Amino acid sequence: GTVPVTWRLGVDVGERSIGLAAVSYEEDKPKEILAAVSWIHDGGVGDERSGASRLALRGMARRARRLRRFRRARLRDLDMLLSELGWTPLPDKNVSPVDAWLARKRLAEEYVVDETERRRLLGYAVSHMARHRGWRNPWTTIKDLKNLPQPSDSWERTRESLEARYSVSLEPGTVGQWAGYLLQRAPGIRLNPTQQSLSNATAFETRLRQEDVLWELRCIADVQGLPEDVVSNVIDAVFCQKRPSVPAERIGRDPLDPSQLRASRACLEFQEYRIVAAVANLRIRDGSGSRPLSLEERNAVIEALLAQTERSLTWSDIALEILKLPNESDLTSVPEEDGPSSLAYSQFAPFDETSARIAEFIAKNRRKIPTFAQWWQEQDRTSRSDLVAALADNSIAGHLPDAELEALEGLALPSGRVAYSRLTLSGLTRVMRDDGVDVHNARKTCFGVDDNWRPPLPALHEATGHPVVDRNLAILRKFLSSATMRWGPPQSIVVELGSAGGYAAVALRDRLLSYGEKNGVAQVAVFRGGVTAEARRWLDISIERLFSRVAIFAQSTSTKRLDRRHHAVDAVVLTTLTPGVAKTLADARSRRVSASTEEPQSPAYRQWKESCSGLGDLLISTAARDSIAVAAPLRLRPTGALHEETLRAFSEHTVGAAWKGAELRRIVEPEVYAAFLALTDPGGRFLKVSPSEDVLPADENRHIVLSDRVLGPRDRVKLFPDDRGSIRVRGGAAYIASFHHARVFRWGSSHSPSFALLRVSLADLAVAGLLRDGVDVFTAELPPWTPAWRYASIALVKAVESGDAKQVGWLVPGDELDFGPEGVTTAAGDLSMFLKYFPERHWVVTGFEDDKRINLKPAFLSAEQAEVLRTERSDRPDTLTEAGEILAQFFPRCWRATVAKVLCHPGLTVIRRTALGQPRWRRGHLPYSWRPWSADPW
RNA sequence: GGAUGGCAAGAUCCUGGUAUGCUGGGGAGCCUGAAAAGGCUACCUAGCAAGACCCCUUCGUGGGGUCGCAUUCUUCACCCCCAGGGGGUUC
DNA sequence: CGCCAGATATATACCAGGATCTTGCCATCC
DNA sequence: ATATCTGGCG
Repeated sequence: GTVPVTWRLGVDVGERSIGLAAVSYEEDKPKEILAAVSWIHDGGVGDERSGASRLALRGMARRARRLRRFRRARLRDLDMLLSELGWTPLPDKNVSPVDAWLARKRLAEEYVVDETERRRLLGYAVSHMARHRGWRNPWTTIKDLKNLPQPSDSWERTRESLEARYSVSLEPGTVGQWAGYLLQRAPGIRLNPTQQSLSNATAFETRLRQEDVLWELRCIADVQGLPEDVVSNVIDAVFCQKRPSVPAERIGRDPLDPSQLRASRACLEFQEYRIVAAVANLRIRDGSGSRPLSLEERNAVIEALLAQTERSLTWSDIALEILKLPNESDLTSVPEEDGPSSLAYSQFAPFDETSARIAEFIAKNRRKIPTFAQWWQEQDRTSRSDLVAALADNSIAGHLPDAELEALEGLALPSGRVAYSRLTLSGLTRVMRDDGVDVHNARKTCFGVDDNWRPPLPALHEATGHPVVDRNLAILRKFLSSATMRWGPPQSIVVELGSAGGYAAVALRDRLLSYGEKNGVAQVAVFRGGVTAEARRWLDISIERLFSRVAIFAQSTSTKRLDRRHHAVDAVVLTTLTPGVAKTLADARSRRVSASTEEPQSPAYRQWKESCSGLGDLLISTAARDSIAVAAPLRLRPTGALHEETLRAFSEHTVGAAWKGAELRRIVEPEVYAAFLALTDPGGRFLKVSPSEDVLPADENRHIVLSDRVLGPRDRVKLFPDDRGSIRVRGGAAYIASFHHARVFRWGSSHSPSFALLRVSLADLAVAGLLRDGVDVFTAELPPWTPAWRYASIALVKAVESGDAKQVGWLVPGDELDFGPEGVTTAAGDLSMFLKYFPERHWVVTGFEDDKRINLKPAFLSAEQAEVLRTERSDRPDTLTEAGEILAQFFPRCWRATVAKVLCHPGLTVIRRTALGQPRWRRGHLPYSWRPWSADPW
């Protein structure tokens, strides 16, 4: 099913863009531009302000959820404990604002005598402290919090500042005490600071630490005389904090045994493996050499490295101080099978890092470690191996003496993971020692692998977790699968990168090399990071002329970034490059910028031009027939923020009062909403009212019959705060999220119909319960109470209630509006003078401003270039072309078009592209392009 | 230009916490007001996506145990990759 | 009052340290 | 950057 042709793939990776091109070569010149499209992705950013990524927002929301749940959990565990302890927490409703604080201060100043009344105040104070327990290093334990400066310097520092400003010192004094006083003298003072952006004096500088809070907790137990048993348990309960840990899914897999995770660097299996593998690859000059080490000599040097407690033995010392070899150069090492060989004799040989650090800790703190010193002396390393892997797994989760363990945390162990698992290291070590065999051949002996084999390269169908690299990668492999099915696999692949992009180079390249070693691609080249612009501007290929575009700045300049199609043409020109040719071009580039300068010319470059002279004309041909396409991937998966995060207070409106259109849309209860829906039209399905106009009179005796109960004219119904699409969450009102998509309805004559939009949000899908599997999210009648219908166009809702309006298509943020050679005809206002300078026919949907308008930006222009322009005219005016002023005033809002004045083009086609940047016309399972004018519903 | 040792810096996330914010329930103090009922500054408490399941059931119509804003062509379909995952779909 | 066009409202900000990566620098050996 | 808001406009 594949038409085989000789072609090469070109990739120009951008920060928010990726230009892809397939160019066929007859031997040996480019003839036909098979595909050339620049996809405009988002760089993986979720919040455009403070550019945090989508995944970051998910994880922050995710951990926020578990924090609340663990906080709920641990607070209830404390309450269950202090139940049998006899105490009483603060009730929520009716207590004094300062009950907990007065407690925390009284118990530390006065000893209350009566035992029963002491219990109630004990409960109040501990409840609030558990609700406000302060910060501490989560990696530490509760007993470690006990062994801290109590109180801290920062807390004493804060207390000194307050004494100087308000001229008062409080014995002793704890933090609970100071709060209850400072709210009295200068009322309205805030305890801990915060900023949400004027004139006030605050009470504290820094956050309170759990060590300072524990200081107050231990003082009160002293003053009130509490037994150790009760006080030790309640301290361990209020400061109970889950100990952080790495998940088992985020440790890499062993490439040799994917059933086991990578071992820790501090592992003893690892230290021995490194030393045993290094010696098995050593060779000694025996002639006319060389030969591997004799079994005896190998064992002798291994043990000398294992025993040392410092990294002193070098490779020169290995050859001389141990084997007594005559010269240092008589011993070498090889890192590949029968391959080149070197060895820095001044560099140090490996040693057992973990055992040496264990040695230094026992040698320094043997008093803290007497039993383990005696123990670890004669214990063999077969047990130490399991022990140290446990040490790595306790220092991150994931016989032991408790008394000793607490002092064992002042030892610094090797952090980080290593390539292989623990059992893989152990097995490879035994075979390199027992059969005297290479590491590369130890693989073959243990695990079925040919010799040699490099660890498998990451694939195209595997992510990197880095958001900008994964956006680029996703578009890339889709384009390549489409190209490899539509055409043959390429001859070469050339890639260009515009710093951060550093990971992207290695990740994309090594993934592409797996592709090539799988499909059979000869040459795979990457470049950093400006070879493609020179390749153009040395063949008279300037994109400001390739598409007829106006100048922008007062001085004439190359408007490279202006048109988003350049990424694709850069991809096209890269198909003519090979590593040697690209650098010999970049070198010439450097030779001009320094000083002189004369020409170009080299057998590689004259060959290039003779083969590449033709592209000067193909891009002209391709731009004329408009073959270069801008595309944006579509977001269809109905996941994301369901509603804005601000909870809001309801309004209320009595049943008997007068109702206006705005008040009826705002009715919260869906069943009460349907009640008033009948009271405005008994035979109507939808609300046909316009706000700011009464539609029901002030019936003194208005009633609403409901399945639950009927409300009298004195009863009140809850209303949302504002006449805008909202829902109810957890007893509050929340605005809808931004619109997931839009449904395109139409009615009227065939030859002159009226269209309008129904703006569908993620909130709509939730309350309509349309998030279950097996739902089409774009085509499913949304109940009339959903906010989509509540704020639809009044003309739209009148025609659909009349059976006249039918769903004809759907639009989504990012798809294309091609008005054809007809162009924008209903031009008016600032748009008119816009098209005189930027004759744009392709537009992209960015938003849905109201129930009657749709937001469009031009498909070919970049926001970043014109945003610079907007900042340009406000600080240095007169330094732009008249077209510059046009474009600067245009882009902030771009186009705010009335949907009726848009979809009325017969005329227009909304395009949905393939990966190759070609429009879908077939009504396949994938989304496809259609015409709003003549589209019909099945 | 390759090999090796070491150092330093940055990126992407992940885990567990803090402090606020908003809404509800509250009331310490205060200001506009003849009021009457607010709103002004703070503080106590509960929750912080909607929800889909589980688990234990002593059947409490209820307790605790997770998932829930990423993977940009949902749902349906058919070609792949190693019994669930991961991919691609040419106009 | 209808319709633009500019203005405005969105939860936010920290903490230590694991896992996964990349650069930049120094040096010694083919 | 988007869907609202307000205010000035005719």
